[PDB]
Amino acid sequence: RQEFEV
Amino acid sequence: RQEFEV
Amino acid sequence: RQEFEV
Amino acid sequence: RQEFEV
Amino acid sequence: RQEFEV
Amino acid sequence: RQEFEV
Repeated sequence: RQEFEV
Repeated sequence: RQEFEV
Repeated sequence: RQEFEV
Repeated sequence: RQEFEV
Repeated sequence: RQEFEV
Repeated sequence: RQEFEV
């Protein structure tokens, strides 16, 4: 899965 | 912390 | 995973 | 401390 | 990992 | 102390 976070 | 996974 | 932090 | 991983 | 600090 | 690692 693709994921992004800060 | 920033992170990214494809 | 790619990650960045300060 | 700043860090980066690809 | 790449890192920098003062 | 300043430090750097690649």
